[PDB]
Amino acid sequence: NKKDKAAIEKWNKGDTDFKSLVMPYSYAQLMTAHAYMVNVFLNRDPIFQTDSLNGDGTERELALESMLQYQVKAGEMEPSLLVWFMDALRYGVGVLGDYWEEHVFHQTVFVKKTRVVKGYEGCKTFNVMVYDFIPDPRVALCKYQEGEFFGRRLDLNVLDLKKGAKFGKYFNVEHAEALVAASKEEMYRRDPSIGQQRSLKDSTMTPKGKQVGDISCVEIFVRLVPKDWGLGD
Amino acid sequence: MEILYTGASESLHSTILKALLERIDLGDTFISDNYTRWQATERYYMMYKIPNKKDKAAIEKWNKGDTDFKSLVMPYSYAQLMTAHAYMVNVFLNRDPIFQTDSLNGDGTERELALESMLQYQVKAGEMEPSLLVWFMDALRYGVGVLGDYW
Amino acid sequence: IPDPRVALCKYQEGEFFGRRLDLNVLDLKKGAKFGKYFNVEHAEALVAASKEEMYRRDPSIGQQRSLKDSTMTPKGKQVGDISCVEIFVRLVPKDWGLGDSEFPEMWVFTVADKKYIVAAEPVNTLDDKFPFHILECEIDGYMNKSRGLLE
Amino acid sequence: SSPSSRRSATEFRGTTSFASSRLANLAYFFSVTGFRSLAKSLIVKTQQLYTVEMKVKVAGDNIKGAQSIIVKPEDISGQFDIMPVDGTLPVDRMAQAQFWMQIMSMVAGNPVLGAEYRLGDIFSYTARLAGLKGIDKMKIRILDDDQILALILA
Amino acid sequence: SSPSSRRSATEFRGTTSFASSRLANLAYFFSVTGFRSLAKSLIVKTQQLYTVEMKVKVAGDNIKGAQSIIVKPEDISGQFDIMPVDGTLPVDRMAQAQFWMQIMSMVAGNPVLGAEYRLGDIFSYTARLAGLKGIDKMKIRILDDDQILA
Repeated sequence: NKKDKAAIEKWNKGDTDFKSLVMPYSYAQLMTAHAYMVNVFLNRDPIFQTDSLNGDGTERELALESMLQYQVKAGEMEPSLLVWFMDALRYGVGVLGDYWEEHVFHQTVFVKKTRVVKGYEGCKTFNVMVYDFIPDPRVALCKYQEGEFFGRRLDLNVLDLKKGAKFGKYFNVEHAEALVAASKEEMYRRDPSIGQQRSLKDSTMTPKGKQVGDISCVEIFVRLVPKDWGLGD
Repeated sequence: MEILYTGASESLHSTILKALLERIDLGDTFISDNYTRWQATERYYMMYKIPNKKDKAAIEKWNKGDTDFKSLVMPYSYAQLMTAHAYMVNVFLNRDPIFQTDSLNGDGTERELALESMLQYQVKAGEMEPSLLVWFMDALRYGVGVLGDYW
Repeated sequence: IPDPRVALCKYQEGEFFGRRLDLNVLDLKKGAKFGKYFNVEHAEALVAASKEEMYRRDPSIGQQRSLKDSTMTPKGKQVGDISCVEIFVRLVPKDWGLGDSEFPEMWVFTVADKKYIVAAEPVNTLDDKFPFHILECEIDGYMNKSRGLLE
Repeated sequence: SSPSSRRSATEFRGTTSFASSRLANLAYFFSVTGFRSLAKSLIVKTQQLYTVEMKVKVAGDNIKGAQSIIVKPEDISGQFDIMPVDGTLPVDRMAQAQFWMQIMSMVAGNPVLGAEYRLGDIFSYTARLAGLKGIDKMKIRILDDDQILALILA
Repeated sequence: SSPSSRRSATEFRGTTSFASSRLANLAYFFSVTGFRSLAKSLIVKTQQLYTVEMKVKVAGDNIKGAQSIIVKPEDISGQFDIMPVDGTLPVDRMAQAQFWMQIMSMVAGNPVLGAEYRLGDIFSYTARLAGLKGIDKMKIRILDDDQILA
């Protein structure tokens, strides 16, 4: 409000006055709801449990459950599952993702040998912001599984692209590292009150050569007839 | 490894240093943005009020023997932070074992009792708890709390 | 010092993380014998001249100033603290000049007064994570400025 | 009953029983629509993607034989034999264990019943379900991970 | 209602159950996000960095054999077999001890059950879990630290 700047001035001088505010109520209700959901689903001891239709199932339930906990516990799924719930309540829709990860890393040990160590292999999960999902607009969001395509907007670190190329996951790499510099044009942004615009973006030089930064990318899954798309018969 | 300061340029020391510095500088940008805000919370913790003009007079009266009103900032908010910090300390730190282990399979059960003992030696004899209380206050007070670990 | 290009929640995904620290001269010296530190002669020189703290706590908090950092030993020499930074980075060795590999690895460096590098080493812990742990009051999962109860 | 004027105990329980109801209905929607999807997906991958060796390492002594883990791809595709469950209607393993203990008592008596059931297994199973998870170790002969793989290999 | 006064045996149990709920949700966030990280890290180092000799010294009679302490590096990297737990959902060792005791009584009856289990060990284990921790010292033969290492 216009009257506010004056009040702030008074406060600086030592006096006191009224500055305006928006009442809390609604926030409190969202927060109370989020709690109900976290307690009902996430804070439980097993989280994912299995029930069996026939006798054969009973034999397999105990083991399956164990393998599922390794994955929630050792794959750090829960931090991301809390957000999915907030999002739905806050924005109206919440989108999550799933993938399989085999992780390997290298470490130098002293003379001066190198080693490849094997880490977690299992499913991992992630959250897609509201502004990042790309859906099929011709089927309902509820009916997403029926439509032709779904995809997400993502940022990929150059170092990762390069490592992947060795394994065989990626290709056309030379052309890609070129875009590190101007790749990020951010169209949909957060509210002005929220900060983190960033600077000297993604461009840290390295001692001998190259630069280390990210490239904007999109991942899409499509249902297709191979003959038509040229990818097979 | 050893990188030595020959002082000559085009040296491993010189080339590496430059790189590291760029990284430190990018990082420093974040702190700069959040600094003013973090400093305000401190005033709130300490319940400080910029002194009013009428106040100096009052202090003078008090010295002479009389009494008058000197202004203040109301407590409420402090009380709520303090009540919250307590909940957290009780839930996590004041417990008897603090770090406990659960096991997925049978093999784990064999190893749980010993591991736990080794973990207490470390919390108890390494004086971790004094530092874990602060991490919790910081988060509530400032919004973020960072902790570290070393052998 | 964080990486400003990934969210604070997602710190483990970014290239670097580090802290600003003060190291006592006596400790640097002891370490040099064990083999932990190097370039020591140059470092002791900065004892008298190394203090600038750009970001400081609010005046209300009561942080004070000794204003006289160093003390002289009977035989000559001064005991004091040299300001330093410790940073952990993920790097391709070939490029950084430290070896031959094309795969990213983690190393730690300590730089003193932004002029000399007093320590560097590979990191060899089975997990690949940087050694720091962070707690935040607010529940957004994307980049934001976190709030605290007082604010 | 949200209005409060000196509520007694039944009254107190009553408004809260009722207020929760609209929130529980949301949960139920969430559970069927999206939690279920995630859960089913995780189950498919764990069954198909993990190799047998990895399955012993993650699951251990819980794999009492071939049946416990091995599965044909037909089952994975048609989703047969097991169903995902969630927080909204949880399963109580403790109750199940108590019934099993009663069954075992009956099998002990009535020697004819005893002839056609394997009592030791009922004891092992009940204990594991209750949560003990170490009964196997206590047995005179203990199976190591390498030993289990060999058994699975059949 | 949080602030109703002259409350019954039920309000005392209703606003407070409710009020704590928003605080518990904070705890849960803290637990998953950062406490977990610390805990997992401590666990890795203790397993990898300590030498076996040191492990006997820190852990003592709790090491009943090779299985108890020795571990391959694969496990340390893949985090298999044990999971960290915290204050928010604690484990009750006392209850576990009681179930084990019932198990022990059943083993004693039904001599066939007795044949395939080691009863002494069940007794030692239950006692240690409950917190005794001196049971071993009272046995006729006592193992010293040097003996354990061997």
